[PDB]
Amino acid sequence: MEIKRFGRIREVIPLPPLTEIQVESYRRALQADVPPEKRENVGIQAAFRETFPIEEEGLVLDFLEYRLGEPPFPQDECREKDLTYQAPLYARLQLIHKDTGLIKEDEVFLGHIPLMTEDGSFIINGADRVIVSQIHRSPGVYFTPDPARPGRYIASIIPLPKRGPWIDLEVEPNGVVSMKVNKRKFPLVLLLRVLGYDQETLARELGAYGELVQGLMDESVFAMRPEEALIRLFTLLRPGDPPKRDKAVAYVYGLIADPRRYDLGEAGRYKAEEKLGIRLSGRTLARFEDGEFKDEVFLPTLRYLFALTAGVPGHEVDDIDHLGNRRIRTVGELMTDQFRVGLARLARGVRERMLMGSEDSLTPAKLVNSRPLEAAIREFFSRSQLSQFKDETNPLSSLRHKRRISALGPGGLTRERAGFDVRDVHRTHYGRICPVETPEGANIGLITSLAAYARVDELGFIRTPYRRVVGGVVTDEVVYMTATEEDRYTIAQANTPLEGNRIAAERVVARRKGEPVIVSPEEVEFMDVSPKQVFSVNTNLIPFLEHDDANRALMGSNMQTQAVPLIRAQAPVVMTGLEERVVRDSLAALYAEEDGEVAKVDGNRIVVRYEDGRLVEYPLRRFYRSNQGTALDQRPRVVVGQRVRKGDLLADGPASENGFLALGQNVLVAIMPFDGYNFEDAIVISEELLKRDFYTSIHIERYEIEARDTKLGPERITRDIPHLSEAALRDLDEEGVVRIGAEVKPGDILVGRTSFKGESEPTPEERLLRSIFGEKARDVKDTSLRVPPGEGGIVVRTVRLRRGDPGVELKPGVREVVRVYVAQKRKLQVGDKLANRHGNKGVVAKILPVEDMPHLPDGTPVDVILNPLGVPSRMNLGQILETHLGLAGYFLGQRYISPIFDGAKEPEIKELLAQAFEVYFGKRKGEGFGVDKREVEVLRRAEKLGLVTPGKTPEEQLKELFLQGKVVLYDGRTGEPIEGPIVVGQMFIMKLYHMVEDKMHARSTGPYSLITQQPLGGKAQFGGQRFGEMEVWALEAYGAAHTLQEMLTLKSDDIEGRNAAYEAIIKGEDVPEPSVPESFRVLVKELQALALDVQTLDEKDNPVDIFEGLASKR
Amino acid sequence: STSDPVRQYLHEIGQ
Amino acid sequence: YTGRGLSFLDLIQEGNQGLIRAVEKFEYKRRFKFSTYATWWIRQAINRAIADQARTIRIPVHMVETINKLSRTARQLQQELGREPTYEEIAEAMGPGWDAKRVEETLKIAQEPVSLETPIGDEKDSFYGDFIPDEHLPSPVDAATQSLLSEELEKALSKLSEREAMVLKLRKGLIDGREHTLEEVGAFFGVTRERIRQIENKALRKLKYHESRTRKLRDFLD
Amino acid sequence: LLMGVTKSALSTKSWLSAASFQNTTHVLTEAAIAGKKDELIGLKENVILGRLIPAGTGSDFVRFTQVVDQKTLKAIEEARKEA
Amino acid sequence: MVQVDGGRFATSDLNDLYRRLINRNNRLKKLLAQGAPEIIIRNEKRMLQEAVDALLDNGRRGAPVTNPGSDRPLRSLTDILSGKQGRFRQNLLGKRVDYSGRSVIVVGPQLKLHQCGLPKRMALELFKPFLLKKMEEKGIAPNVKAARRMLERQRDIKDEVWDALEEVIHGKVVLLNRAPTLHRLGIQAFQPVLVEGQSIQLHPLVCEAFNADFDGDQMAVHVPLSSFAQAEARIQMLSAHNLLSPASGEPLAKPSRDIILGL
Amino acid sequence: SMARPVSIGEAVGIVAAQSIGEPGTQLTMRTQGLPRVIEL
Amino acid sequence: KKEVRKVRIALASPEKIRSWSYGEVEKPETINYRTLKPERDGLFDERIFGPIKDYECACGKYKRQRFEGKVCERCGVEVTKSIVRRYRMGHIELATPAAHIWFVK
Amino acid sequence: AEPGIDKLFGMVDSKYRLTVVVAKRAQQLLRHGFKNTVLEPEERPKMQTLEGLFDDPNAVTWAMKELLTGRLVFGENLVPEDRLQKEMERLYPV
DNA sequence: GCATCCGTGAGTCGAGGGAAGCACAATTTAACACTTTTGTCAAG
DNA sequence: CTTGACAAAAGTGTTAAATTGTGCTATACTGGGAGCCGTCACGGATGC
Ligand SMILES: [Mg+2]
Ligand SMILES: [Mg+2]
Ligand SMILES: [Zn+2]
Repeated sequence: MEIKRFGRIREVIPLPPLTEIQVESYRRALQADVPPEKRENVGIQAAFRETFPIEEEGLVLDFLEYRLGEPPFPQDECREKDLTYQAPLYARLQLIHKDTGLIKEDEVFLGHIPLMTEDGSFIINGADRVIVSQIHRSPGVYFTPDPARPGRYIASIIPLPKRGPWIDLEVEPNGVVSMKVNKRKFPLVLLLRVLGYDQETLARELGAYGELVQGLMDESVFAMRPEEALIRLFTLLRPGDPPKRDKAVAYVYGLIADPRRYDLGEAGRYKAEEKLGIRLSGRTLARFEDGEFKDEVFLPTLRYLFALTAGVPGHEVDDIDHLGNRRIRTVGELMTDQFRVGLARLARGVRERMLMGSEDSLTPAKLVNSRPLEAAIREFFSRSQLSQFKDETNPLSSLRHKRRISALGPGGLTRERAGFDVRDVHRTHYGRICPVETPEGANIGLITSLAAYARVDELGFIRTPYRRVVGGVVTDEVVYMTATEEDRYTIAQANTPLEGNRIAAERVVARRKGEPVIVSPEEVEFMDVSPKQVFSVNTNLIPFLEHDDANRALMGSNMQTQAVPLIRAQAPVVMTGLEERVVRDSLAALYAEEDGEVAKVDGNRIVVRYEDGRLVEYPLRRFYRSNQGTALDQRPRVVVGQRVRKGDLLADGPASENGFLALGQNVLVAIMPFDGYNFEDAIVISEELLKRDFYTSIHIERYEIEARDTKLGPERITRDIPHLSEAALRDLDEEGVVRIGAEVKPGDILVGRTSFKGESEPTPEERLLRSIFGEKARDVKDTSLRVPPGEGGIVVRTVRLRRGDPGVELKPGVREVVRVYVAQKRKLQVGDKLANRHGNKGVVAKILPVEDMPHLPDGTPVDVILNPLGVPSRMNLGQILETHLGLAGYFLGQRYISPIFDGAKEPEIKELLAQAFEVYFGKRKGEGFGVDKREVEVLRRAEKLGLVTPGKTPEEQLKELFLQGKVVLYDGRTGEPIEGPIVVGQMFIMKLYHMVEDKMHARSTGPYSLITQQPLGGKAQFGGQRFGEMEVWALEAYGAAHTLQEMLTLKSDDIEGRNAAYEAIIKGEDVPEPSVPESFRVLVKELQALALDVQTLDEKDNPVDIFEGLASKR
Repeated sequence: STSDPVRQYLHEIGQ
Repeated sequence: YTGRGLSFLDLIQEGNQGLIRAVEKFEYKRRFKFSTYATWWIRQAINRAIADQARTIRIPVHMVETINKLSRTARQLQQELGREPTYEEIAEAMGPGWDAKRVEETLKIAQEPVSLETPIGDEKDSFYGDFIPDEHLPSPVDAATQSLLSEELEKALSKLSEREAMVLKLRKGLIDGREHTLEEVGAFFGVTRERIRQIENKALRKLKYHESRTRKLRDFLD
Repeated sequence: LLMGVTKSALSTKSWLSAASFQNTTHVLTEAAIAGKKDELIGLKENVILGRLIPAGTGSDFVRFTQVVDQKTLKAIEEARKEA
Repeated sequence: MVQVDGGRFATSDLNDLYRRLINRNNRLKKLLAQGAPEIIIRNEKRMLQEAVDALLDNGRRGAPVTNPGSDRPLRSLTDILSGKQGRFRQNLLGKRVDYSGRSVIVVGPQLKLHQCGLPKRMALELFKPFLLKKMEEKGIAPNVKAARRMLERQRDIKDEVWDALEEVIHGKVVLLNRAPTLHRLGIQAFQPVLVEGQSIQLHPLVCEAFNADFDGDQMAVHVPLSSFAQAEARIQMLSAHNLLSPASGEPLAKPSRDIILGL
Repeated sequence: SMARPVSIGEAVGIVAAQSIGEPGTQLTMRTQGLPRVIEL
Repeated sequence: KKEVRKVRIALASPEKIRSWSYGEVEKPETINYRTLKPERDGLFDERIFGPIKDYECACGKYKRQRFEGKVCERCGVEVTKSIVRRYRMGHIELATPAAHIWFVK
Repeated sequence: AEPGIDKLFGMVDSKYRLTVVVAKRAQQLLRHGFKNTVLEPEERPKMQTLEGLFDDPNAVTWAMKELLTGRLVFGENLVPEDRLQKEMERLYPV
């Protein structure tokens, strides 16, 4: 099956490593490989150098270096034993006694740092996790227009999140500039005076703009001493505290000049210098040296504000949503921020413990308590909003999860407090954030994806590649440039025609600050690398994307992440070209390190003899269960004695076919209505798909039970469960756990456990019953684990963890934990959800036998029938073009690569269809078959529809239809042709993770809530359906007083009514009249707890007791 | 500080 | 002492009570300054208040001292082994009379209860209390089967004699709710203790014979 | 006087329906001080107490209808008029 | 203060708020008996006032009281009765109910306007008490307790159970519900047709009223129990009886996309 | 809903609220659309 | 008996609040950390809010409905249904009056 | 649609009164084991079972069919509530 | 008029998510016999 | 139907051992510490 490739755009650089946003950031933070003396001041190394040294103010604790050890357990063990994959962290600290002048050095164990796997995820408590990158406002100095008063601007100084307060500079109507800090406003002259600024010094700089300086030249404080001004400023900031120079200086110094409390950041400092045209010595607003405060950024900030207000040509306002003003905090920066938080708490303990207790006889080990640091790290990786349960339904699911950019989380927007501005597609998103990929709903625009070619630079700004164009000739020099730098050039389009390397078009479509323009070749300065850089990885996997409406292409890319791996998965017939790279960069497959020969091939491992002679064995992940239950296994793709070159595929991972991403099947599709089973997005499929195991997936479920020590006695996992016949215990082994390979259905025992019964005298009726039968009650009860309703499969694995096992960190009181893995092979069924890459999704509503499906004249039935009514409203015409190319490839036995926005066109598709007709119809002529009578009837109607040319021969008119993608389709039930030619083709359809098997749920009675006594919620809890307010309104509007009353009392929380209703039904009687619900009784008692006398009265105003006399004091 | 019980107490003991 | 279960103002008020005690017991004859002696009582009151008010389920003072010492011992072993010590390391560190079983029991005792209103998930619409069933009140199935059993037993005892049925309904506590001893039952009917044991044994035997002929009561026995 | 839907609903005469809509603290504090009595006129008040709503089959207009056949009706009338 | 299955203890935030008030009340009594200075007594009285505030309405005045080791405010009596998660809107105006199911919906073109396709296994659980009586009426089970055991294990269910279930649901109706319930036509009563599978079959003509297509939608199933509930559902709420729109009076069950195209 | 005189006992208040608010999602949002109805 | 036709809400006086209560809560103790039983005079006291299990006193001397409506002398726990524990209220006697925040803020 | 629903709606002034009449009649049929039915033996509802045609167990179906016949009398203040039950018990002991 | 404080923002589902010690007096609990009370056995 | 002896179970001290509650420590020490902006936007109600 040869692959035909379309397109003329030649990409000069390949896609960057797709996970480098995760992998690179964490390596920079840890710096675990650079020798300690070569480590740079970034990551956790910068965190150590900031908090340390710690000074008592006569003891100084110093930091020399840190190191990371080998992880205690491998990744596989951590998952199996519910551990965290981490490396011990040791800091080499030296304690110095200033008085005596002695240094004592020792290496202190600071804790464990979670390690990042090779793919870019973490194993926190045995579960894979992904730290989602966060996008926020870049630190720096920004000048925005005042909305209330036109002609007035506000200057804002924004530090790193939780690294200082925001500073706002405003020009009051009175003419006095005010500085607002911590919601407190005051005149900047007082603060500006504290920085040693006199009357003439300001006039030398800010006096050349107009009357604005007049409001900043108050002599009421200019003559005032800076020390007095500092005390005055301290009183304004926090009033009430006893004013003192030692207290006032400490508050002011730490407010704007303390590097351990105020941090403008590397990005903030870089932005400030680029905007104000200055050079910051550090990353603080002011510097405290020589016992006096030195200004760093306040003066240039005020110079810019006045000049901007005056109207100087070179000063402009700032667009806060501009992608050059927004930066990305990757996993490394997010982790380091929490590391600094915990390391600051560790410094606090050292300071407070080095001044109390054997001051002379102190060592760094005694002073350092690492508990605060570990808690900060473990909290981030577990209870953080950006630390998310990894999505690994298929290899593409986890690749997308790592490239997602979230505006939410600690220090970000709120899902409800975010407006339209933050959710819009900014012009600077071009080439940095995908414009289509986003969650539709409440999170639309708040969670996005990194573009394919984009990479986050060191400061956190997304850069995208552009080709250098000089003299009208496009060079191969690629320049990565941020949004702010990209605004200075005219950037052409990747589709601009070129005669070699020179731009051939006389008029070139370009962008100037996001505005499309028509320019000549001599006016062009940069060119796009390729159309792929505008979209994410998911959206680059949609062929014919230029023909799909963006609202539907959003669904098409999001659904690819939910497709389940299939045992017979196939790569699409029409691909875009990223299929091989997605599989390669997901690390789910296995490739040869270098040239060699395969020595042993097996279902469990592969052994390769490399040319250097070393033997490498590669175990294969077999029937492993992902976070979402899908089975992830690698299948060997080589044979013993096969020579493999470097990078050659050795084993396919989940959802890959010979190294190509295979998220579904290639099926024969007919686009036509069918007896109402296509109605409103429903899908009709053939029984032939099931027969050959198409859309069959393997899913694994994990069941866990525990044996605990109890006051009444210990829970025992045993095969001798009381009052159980031999049928129920047939599949359990002698240890009480179900044997491997056993088929288990709902109600079957997985692990047999017995618990001691709490001593309670039996009811008299039960005591009489036992006496009649002469049976002594047992002291233990059945508390074993059974298969829940709607579940089952084949037992494939049992894991038994016991107290005292190496690495088994069980909870106190837990004797052992037994885990059972049940695997089921799921075939396609009615209610399962199918989708294609172009946003077309639906549920299987009918599975027809093969003899009922429409078939081609050669006898080939179609596989799926799709309703044409889904296209016109959705405007997703890519699926039609894919179907046409699939039909041509079905008869030519080949596959195609059509890159998005540069690929197959209808003139090129129709030449392929002309070839496919010769094999499709030329075969028939040789076999001795002409044109059917039934085909002639359809041709007569087609010429009346204007589909074929009158006067042509039947064969000529059949070819005219074929070039339109239409064939004469016969009806499998009647045998007569469909009255019109039908669009039949081959389409790539994915089976999504949403299956009716995991969603059907019913309940009669079950668990009830503690306080309100209403049914619990959720299928896992066997809970009831929520009859919310809106559902109650519908019954009220219907006039169903008695139906409504039942749901409120008898079926929800009327404890007496629900007990009597159930007993009435099983006796063949009608349910009784309901009574007061238990939720109203709770409300009355809760109102009484507020000191409110709520009383229910009767027609005569006399009190009525709704508590049955149980709460009345005699 | 009226809204801050601790500052209010510290002020009282400072008298 | 902040961050140990009590707020700053609660610590101050407990400290003030220690300061009141120091004033009463202080002796100026010794010529020691007041803060020297009052600091003992202020710390003593603050520390005791934590041991008595910092936990929802109060743990005695001696058990709090054991728990604090156990936590201190584990942290020192943790910093020296480069890993969390096992219960054997901690037990050996604590001293004589300590084993791994006791260490595990102490850690289980020192577990704070978890709030029923703790949110789960990003959305603030789900809590712990929404997943905890009420297992005190009988369910509709349990209540119905209890009434079915009583209804069938009432018919079964109907086949018995007028007195024999009454004897069983008393000896098994089916009337007053509580069992009546042979002598206690005998006073009701004025018959000897030994006689009642005979009729009750005979009446009970007859009920067995009927059940074998119908098997209408064996299901309720599990 | 003209007022909006929110203000018109919050100033209703039933504290049960008003307390379950908005401003529960304000609605209940005013209801408690006045000693307000809820007559259970609307639909929300009855739904809260688990009663039969005064609409549809729960309306007094239709709620007391009686159905009886001819044979029993004659027996009742014959058994009463004879005396 | 309940003990979870694992042995751990779970408690409500009211116990913490009550303990603070009792701890501060008791301390004030001790200080008053000790003749403490007015500064100490005033601080305790001010704290006791704030402890009552936090219990009655946490966060209304000043900083909210939080549980030590966390930043989550404690839930007070006012928070219990107020808000979208309060007693009124969460437990009184709406409830979770028994005899209710849920599943994915697929299109049933063969159904009548008043019929729905209810899966057999959903119907078994929804109508369980009725089924146990019918099993006991026949020879399937000796009594209701024996019959209930049979249904507990899937492999223990005989083929006569399904015949009895077909008798239990005869004439009865169920309520199909799709959220959001914008108007009253978002709940409708249908006569179930027991079907093999796990998805509910919905008539094409009621999809516009439900606003339900078949790209993954799910619906809830509710069983009215008494004779009034069945009479009301079969008379007023039946799908075949609600053919016009209550808002405009125009047909609401009428030919739709594929039907219009064929005609 | 029945093209006949309303029957005594119908909850016309709930029907009125449901009829008005149901097409609310079809009103424009961008003094026009849903915001115009809310201020009215 | 009679049907509920109205619901009235009013302020509760200190006298009425004391008539509701079955006893004063004097200790912040909830349950014993070892036996896990309610503590005397605490927030979960059985002598105030009722027995934890039906017709069974804390001292374990009465364990049947025969002694319905009785109060044990050894422990003081009434022998009744444990559902009363959802309806029976206690009270705290404040050392000084405290304003209701609803009628202030 | 229920059979004869158009005729049933036309027998009452309010549609909710028909639900009350049918729901109350169905309970009378259930309480007396369908022995008080005003339907002739050839008019009784039947259900198709595997063994054969048996009487319909759904009492709401019986009530609706009886109402269409016109042999039932409904209204308000027909007979005392207490006296009606006593008389029905005598005629159709259960 | 402006300035300030408060309450409001759709539904259903879903997995996932659960830092001192010691000395001593008092009080509660567990062991150990030893004493009536209860169920039985064989008789008459 | 009723005794007479019979061993076990339930009940009543009595006492030593765990368990828990309370008091005390004497160099001098004397006013916290966290935070901090995409601060959410609008309309109502009150205090001026
Ligand atoms: Mg979503
Ligand atoms: Mg849909
Ligand atoms: Zn007692």
